[PDB]
Amino acid sequence: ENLLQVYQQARISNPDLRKSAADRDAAFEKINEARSPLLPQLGLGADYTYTSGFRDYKDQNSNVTSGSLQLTQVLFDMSKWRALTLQEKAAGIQDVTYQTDQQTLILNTATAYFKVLAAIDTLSYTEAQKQAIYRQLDQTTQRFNVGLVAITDVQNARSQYDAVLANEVTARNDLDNAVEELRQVTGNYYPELASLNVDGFKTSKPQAVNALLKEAENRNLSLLQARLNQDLAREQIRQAQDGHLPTLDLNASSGVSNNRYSGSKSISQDADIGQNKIGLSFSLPLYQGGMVNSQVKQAQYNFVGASEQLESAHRSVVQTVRSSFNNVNASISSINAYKQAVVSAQSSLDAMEAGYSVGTRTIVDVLDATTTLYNAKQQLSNARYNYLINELNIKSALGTLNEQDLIALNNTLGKPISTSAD
Amino acid sequence: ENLLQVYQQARISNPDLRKSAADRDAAFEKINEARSPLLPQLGLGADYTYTSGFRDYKDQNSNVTSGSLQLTQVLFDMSKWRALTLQEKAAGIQDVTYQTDQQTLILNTATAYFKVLAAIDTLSYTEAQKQAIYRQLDQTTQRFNVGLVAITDVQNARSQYDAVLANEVTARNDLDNAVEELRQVTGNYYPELASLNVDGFKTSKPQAVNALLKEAENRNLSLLQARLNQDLAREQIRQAQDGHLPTLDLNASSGVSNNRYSGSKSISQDADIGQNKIGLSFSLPLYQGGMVNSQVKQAQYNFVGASEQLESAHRSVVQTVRSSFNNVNASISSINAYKQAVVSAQSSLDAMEAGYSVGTRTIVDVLDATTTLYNAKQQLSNARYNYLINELNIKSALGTLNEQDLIALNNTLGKPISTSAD
Amino acid sequence: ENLLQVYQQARISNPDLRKSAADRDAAFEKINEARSPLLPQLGLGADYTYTSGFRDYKDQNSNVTSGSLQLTQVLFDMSKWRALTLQEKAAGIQDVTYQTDQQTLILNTATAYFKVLAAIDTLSYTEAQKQAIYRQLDQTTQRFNVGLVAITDVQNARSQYDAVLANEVTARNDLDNAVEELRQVTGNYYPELASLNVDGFKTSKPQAVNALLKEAENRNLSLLQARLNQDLAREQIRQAQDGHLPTLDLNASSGVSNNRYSGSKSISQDADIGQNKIGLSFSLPLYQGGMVNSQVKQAQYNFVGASEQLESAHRSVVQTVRSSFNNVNASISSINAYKQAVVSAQSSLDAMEAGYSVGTRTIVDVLDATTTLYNAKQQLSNARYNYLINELNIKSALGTLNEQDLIALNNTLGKPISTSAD
Amino acid sequence: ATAKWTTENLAKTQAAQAERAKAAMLSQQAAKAKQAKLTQHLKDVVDRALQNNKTRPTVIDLAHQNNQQMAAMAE
Repeated sequence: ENLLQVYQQARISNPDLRKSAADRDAAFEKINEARSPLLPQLGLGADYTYTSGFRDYKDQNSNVTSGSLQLTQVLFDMSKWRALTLQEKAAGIQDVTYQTDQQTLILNTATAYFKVLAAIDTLSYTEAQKQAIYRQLDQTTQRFNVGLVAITDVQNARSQYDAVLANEVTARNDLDNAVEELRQVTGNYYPELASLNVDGFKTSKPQAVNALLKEAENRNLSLLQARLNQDLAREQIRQAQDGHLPTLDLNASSGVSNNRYSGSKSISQDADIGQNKIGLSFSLPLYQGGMVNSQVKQAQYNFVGASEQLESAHRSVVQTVRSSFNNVNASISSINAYKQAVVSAQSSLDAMEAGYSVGTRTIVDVLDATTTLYNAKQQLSNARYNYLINELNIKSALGTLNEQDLIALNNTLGKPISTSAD
Repeated sequence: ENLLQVYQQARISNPDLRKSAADRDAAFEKINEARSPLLPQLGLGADYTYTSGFRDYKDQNSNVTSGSLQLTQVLFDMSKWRALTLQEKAAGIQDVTYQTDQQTLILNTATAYFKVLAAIDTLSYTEAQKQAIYRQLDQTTQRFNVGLVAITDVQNARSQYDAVLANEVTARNDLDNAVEELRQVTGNYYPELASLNVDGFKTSKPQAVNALLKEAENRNLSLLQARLNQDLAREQIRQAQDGHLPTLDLNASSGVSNNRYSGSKSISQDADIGQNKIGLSFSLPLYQGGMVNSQVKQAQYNFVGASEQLESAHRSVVQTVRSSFNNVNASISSINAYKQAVVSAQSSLDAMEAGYSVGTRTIVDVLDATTTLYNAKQQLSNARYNYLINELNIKSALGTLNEQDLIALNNTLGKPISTSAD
Repeated sequence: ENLLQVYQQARISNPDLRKSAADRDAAFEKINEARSPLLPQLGLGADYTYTSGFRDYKDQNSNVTSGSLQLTQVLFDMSKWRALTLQEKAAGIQDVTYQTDQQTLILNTATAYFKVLAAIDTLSYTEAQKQAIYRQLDQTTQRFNVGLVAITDVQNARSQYDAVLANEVTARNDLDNAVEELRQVTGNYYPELASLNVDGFKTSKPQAVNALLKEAENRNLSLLQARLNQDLAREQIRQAQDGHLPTLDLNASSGVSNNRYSGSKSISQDADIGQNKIGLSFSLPLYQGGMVNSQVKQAQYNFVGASEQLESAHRSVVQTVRSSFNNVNASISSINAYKQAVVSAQSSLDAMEAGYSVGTRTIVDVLDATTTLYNAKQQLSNARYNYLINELNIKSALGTLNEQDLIALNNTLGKPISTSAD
Repeated sequence: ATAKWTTENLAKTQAAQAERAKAAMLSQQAAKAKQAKLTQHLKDVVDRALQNNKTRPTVIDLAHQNNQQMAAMAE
């Protein structure tokens, strides 16, 4: 119906966002799985054994029934604290990816909607071109049936008309596919969409590219992901060089046992045993074969790789920001150029009609001028829609693409128009 | 030689299929590795130790030589049964991926074969345009050397001829590259391929899009993979919330030992001991720090993500089915339109030749009409081949693409034609 | 400034290469982590326990404080030797990937340089076309203001002129974006680049395709990666069927303990214990439930998959080598064809100007001839640049792309030219 | 040559699309290489994790025989 309602339906139903949100929540919950090993771990065990000896122990059999309640707590284990911190950072990265997916949905919805609008305009101008060429063909056919013109003009007009008929077929198919893609994005079939208001259509120059680059370096999401991955690589170095450190544990236990010795040579006696241990274990790896040093060096190389990914992301951001700036400026210049071209092509079409009436020109020239005029109109329409999409591409490069940027567009739109290819 | 024989060599030799089959079989064998932990694990161990004391134990040395034969069986461990079931589901998913790869091979074979045929047609039409323009150029050169025309026509004809020459170069290159891609797909160089029978070429409208969508929902493979991934996520939830459960074990052992105490203060005596234990161990975790709850919540979020992937696959299937329907209908309409265009272009070309003979027109018009005619012919051929590929694309969307769909085509084909660019 | 200096800045600053080098070094360092298990693994431990009995042991409490220095060495463990060898092969594969990335950088730098040059030429020929059409338009406007021509020609010239202005806008934008992408590749903004020397431009036929295919099979990197992956899969089979084998260990230990028994019913006495063990452990799995057999079969299927990947890589290499050969030959033929087309188009433009002066032709024909001429010039330029890129693509297929292949080009270049779109 | 110029430019754009396909194939080769590197990395990591930890006498067999030696020790 318009761009806001389309985007709201999409945001509510689009499954890609809901999957990205699922991933975000899965990471933010895995934080707790990573924190768990630091919390007291209680377990229970129970054993039943029947031991029988066969060498200097013949006829010395035993029946043991034991049950233990083991507890374990970690007083000092830095590898697990680093794992918890690593998981927090990974959750942050997932949140940034979710933001990127929100922006991707906004941009895809806008692009699909305007693709449908562009396809409606293309079909409308293909039909107008067909009507114009058919008008010329009918005029020539009449002037021939009367005897004021030869069959050459009739045949030429017919050939041009048939070519335009094939273009109409292509345009109808493209419109149908544009509507199918829009429904894939949103989830609904839209028979009427708000159309662009070409009368109240304004082209504003984007702000200086230096301000765009500053805001992009500060806000762009492909950079936040890279900075967070760099921090993650630093924390991975720290986790790696935390293997030299010792660990403490507070293993406690409450055990009970029932021993029943049953054998002819069984000298031992039955027992009902109990125990309550409160232990404290300390571990300190001294030499691991160079495993820890190698892990630390690998982590340092991974940090170098992450820094280089950050530089690559910065270069891609700069490139895309400047490209979008140039593309908007070019779309403005193109809108103005095509407006002039459309005006001059209408003038030239009138000139060809006059010349053909006075005999200075031919009919192939008239039909070529008609084709030129309607190609200029199609190019102007596409230029407007590409200007809108390029504004959106800038706002995406800065990472500041949100619903208000769609409210602006929805304000640029106007009366509804049907998406049916009829 | 034709499409069936080409497809047979491809299916027999194509390495992508054989790799996908290797992956399928590897998964169906990993099923057994996943089932193994539920079977009796039998192991053997042997130790030799020399113990020496140095605090309240001086001169109390020992030489122990022990050997044990341990056996283990799992009477209750649901995590391992769930792992086995997960591996069965993963094997099913691999089988579906293999089916998708079979269909992909069929589609690629047909697409490459028709690409070769289309390239042959394009080269033939470019050569026919070259010959037509060369005839016109020779007529003008003769009529000029005799004096019935000026050099303007000769020079215009020469320019058009040179343009056509450049197009011929491009077309030959395209044909050679198309034959090279066909060889990449199949594995053989085909100097003769069965050509399309344009005389007995029929275009049948595809069945209603509702029937296509029903059969697609029922058979399409991008949906079977998604449904199987959803079931896999459900079983992963079950596996995760199967950590609260206890486990039972049937640890058995047959051990023997020889202790030799040798020391001045060695009060103990030598011994040759044996033992046969038949144990039963029971394990039950009561608390782990929210590990299992966190895993279950993560599995639930992954199941949500899998459901959203299923919805995304449903939308993609609907979109592609409707797109293929529209593309077939458009290709039919385009075949008809381009037939009419070719007939009208031939008429207009005759009209231009007549007019040039009577002086009403010029030669640039004649050569433009020739170009138009042969462009229309090329477009008609491309429309036929695209109609065939679009029929295949529908049959692929429904997941019902098999050898019989190629038998239909191979019946659509006809006399052989050479793939050499000469 | 030229291609060598550009490539040097790129090679020194390009972050993709530095990341690939980081990955290479990380693998070559992980070799040591993989070698670490084989080396001795010294470790320390210390425990403090307070045991208290409550069933047949009331008032029998103990306080034990122990400290151990454990050492471990691996005398026979083939799984770990196979892991070390696997890591070494993975390091080799990473080195080959680094080489592929070097070639990719060379190719991308050259492609960006020549894309910028092509854009500059395209904007030069669009400006030239604009100036030519403006001269024709001004001449017609003057001859009209004097009264020697009608307004029809003025309006047609205006329409053509406006169309060229819109093309000029597009060309300026394309040049700006080409500069942005070149800066993304290298890292600097180049206001002046060495231009192509079209006077001393030669096209040499590449060597026979059989020699190309031999050199590719021997040197191409997509094949070295595939062969190394095949060897890696074979070594994985070996690692898998090395699970049937036993393992030996040299477990040594130096332990000390202090037991303090404190209880009313505590019959035992305090102790200050020491021990020095030098053990030798032997492990041998006899049955695991088809685990090892299943792993071996999975590894064999993975080796089959790797062999099929190798065959796929061989087919891709053959295809790309022959394609690059055909593309170079086609670019040569296209250079020649477009040279002849430019000559013929200039002749035809002069012919149209003469005819228009004598009235045989019209002005739309003159402007069409101008457009044709300058399109031919653009096509010739693009053909030259594509010939250079296709030479580079051959040299990439053979895997012999290095700095000397760039020295050849840099010698093919000439005087500098400005990249500013003004 | 406009009737021919349009089709010429369209065939040129098709050749450029084929070049784009080749570039996309190089991209997919890069991505597949990265996936293979990740696979071999996880492979080596899992082999290391399940080798060293288990090579130390953590088997129930070895512990059981050591327990027999400790049992013999007190007699």
